[PDB]
Amino acid sequence: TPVEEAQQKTIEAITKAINYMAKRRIGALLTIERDTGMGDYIETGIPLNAKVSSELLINIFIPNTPLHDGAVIMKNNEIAAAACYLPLSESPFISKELGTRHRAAVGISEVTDSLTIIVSEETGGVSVAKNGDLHRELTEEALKEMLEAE
Amino acid sequence: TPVEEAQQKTIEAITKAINYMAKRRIGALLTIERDTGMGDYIETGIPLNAKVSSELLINIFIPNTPLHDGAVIMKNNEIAAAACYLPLSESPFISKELGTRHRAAVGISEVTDSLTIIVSEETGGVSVAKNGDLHRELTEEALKEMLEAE
Ligand SMILES: CCCS(=O)(=O)Nc1cc(N)c(F)cc1F
Ligand SMILES: CCCS(=O)(=O)Nc1cc(N)c(F)cc1F
Ligand SMILES: [Mg+2]
Repeated sequence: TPVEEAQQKTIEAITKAINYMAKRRIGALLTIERDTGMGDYIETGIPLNAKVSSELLINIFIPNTPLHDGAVIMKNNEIAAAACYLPLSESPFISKELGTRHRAAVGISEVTDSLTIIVSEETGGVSVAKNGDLHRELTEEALKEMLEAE
Repeated sequence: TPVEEAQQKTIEAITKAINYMAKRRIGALLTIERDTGMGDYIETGIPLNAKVSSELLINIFIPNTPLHDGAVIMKNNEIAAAACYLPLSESPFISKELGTRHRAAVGISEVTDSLTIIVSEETGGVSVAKNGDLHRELTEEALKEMLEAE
């Protein structure tokens, strides 16, 4: 269907961007809104309401640029805003070597049903936060499976 | 009116981005559609259909990124597409030392009523192409006035 074809295009764009940033160890934080509304967090960032593309996602997260610090939040198959604030988790069960990007992802996942993707600037490792847990060191296939499952 | 205020915000976003890129010698090519529709050229680029911000404009043109080569085409208060193709002018009134961004800007200005802004990556100079003419070495004040008059 058209809806299915658009979902797969968006998944492909995300995974291509994430792979590029993982290879270059570009830190990234990308939250996909689901049933719990995230308008309060969207409003803390720079409005985009942009079509998704791997190119735009990459350009957003380039280090030392206006938009790279904070979360991209996606909603209704668009990039709603960039450089958004997310609440930092206080969970004592996050790996102790991880920093604020991962704690922000876990934090939003504790109070929403969203799915957040994180790329580590230290290692290029890819992780996903959902339901208060962080799933670390994901392969490309594993991230794809999570996006399709979501 | 709201239209008038939106125009003012868009002009403020453009001038802030251009000023930042000029200071850093970040090459840029930004075409503002007016009454001649530019769909043919928009369709050659990556679709964004994004709300304008100085932050997004800057992020687009950062060197060695997916979106930085080619033109951004704006429609009113939106960035329609990035990395767009524009025709190259053969005009003999383009300074011989100038490269493809300036020739593309003059080229589109010969077949549309659009206004195109160019930042030189060699000098940081700011120029505008309109109606087949290139006006170089613009001050911040002159650029803002040209945009307001447009
Ligand atoms: C612009 C970065 C915001 S963030 O990525 O979501 N991290 C972050 C989030 C919060 N709430 C904070 F107090 C401090 C932070 F560094
Ligand atoms: C991606 C570059 C597109 S451009 O900025 O409009 N420059 C350009 C434009 C045309 N038409 C060309 F044949 C070669 C070019 F380099
Ligand atoms: Mg002069």
